[PDB]
Amino acid sequence: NQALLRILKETEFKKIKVLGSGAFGTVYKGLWIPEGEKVKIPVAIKELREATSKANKEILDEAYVMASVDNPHVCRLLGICLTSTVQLIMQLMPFGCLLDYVREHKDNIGSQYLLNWCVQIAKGMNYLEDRRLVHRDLAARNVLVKTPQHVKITDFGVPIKWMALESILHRIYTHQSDVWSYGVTVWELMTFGSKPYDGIPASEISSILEKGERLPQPPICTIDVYMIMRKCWMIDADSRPKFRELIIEFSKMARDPQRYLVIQGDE
Ligand SMILES: *CCC(=O)Nc1cc(-c2c[nH]c3ncnc(Nc4ccc(CN5C(=O)c6ccccc6C5=O)cc4)c23)ccc1OCCO
Repeated sequence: NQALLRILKETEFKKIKVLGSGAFGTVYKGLWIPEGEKVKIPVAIKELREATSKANKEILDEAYVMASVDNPHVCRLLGICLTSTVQLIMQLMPFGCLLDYVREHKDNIGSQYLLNWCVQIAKGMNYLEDRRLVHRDLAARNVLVKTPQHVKITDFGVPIKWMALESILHRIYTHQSDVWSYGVTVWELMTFGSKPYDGIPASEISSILEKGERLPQPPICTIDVYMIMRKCWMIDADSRPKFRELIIEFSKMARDPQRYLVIQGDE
């Protein structure tokens, strides 16, 4: 349905505070105040940087897809405002991005939380695959925390250190290159937000991968968890797991979390 996407008037939303900013734009915490309603809805508003040159119809075409996603672990576009800039409106995710959440809360994050996040991210990615949507930038920074045990993928619709080798070398992006990025994302979570290949120039990463080197086993990970991660980083894209398999395997591990992760204080 085109009814799934609200075209917002400028009076219908208000930017109140800054949530974050970067080269691509600024995200604000604000309020959606729909006309003819009696409510004020907390939202996040991303204002993209103004472009010197796509056409409004093509933008709306893409926005409709983002408004059509229907899965508890993928963000949905609630509204759009087209002016000199593109502004994207979606529900506020009050706990912020998962990367910063895990860094801030590391001393209080247990194994069942970690494995549940892995399940949820795999479910959202499997949904994108069912919709034939390749993400291209999955990373812990692009998972948002609605509540501590409800997360959602965002930032879809160059991150060399998350990229599959065939994306770096040949600009090939597929669901299987997203699986590589998923493995790096899991590595970020299991290290409580460490930086992959910290301090290594982006242009050196392909030679690391070519030589057969990979991100190291996080101390908390048992062999079965690290083996899943390593399988996501096979050179042969079709030898990597599928997201539907990752759901099954991490769901199994989340049923016995102390078997699969050994966290600070475990015996
Ligand atoms: C990890 C560092 C970080 O990202 N910080 C950071 C957090 C936020 C942030 C905090 N709470 C938020 N709630 C909701 N949304 C955002 N951010 C956000 C991201 C993307 C978009 C644009 N957008 C959509 O609207 C949409 C809809 C469907 C599918 C995909 C998308 C989509 O990508 C809007 C809002 C929250 C904001 C900014 C932050 O810092 C950024 C620079 O590090």
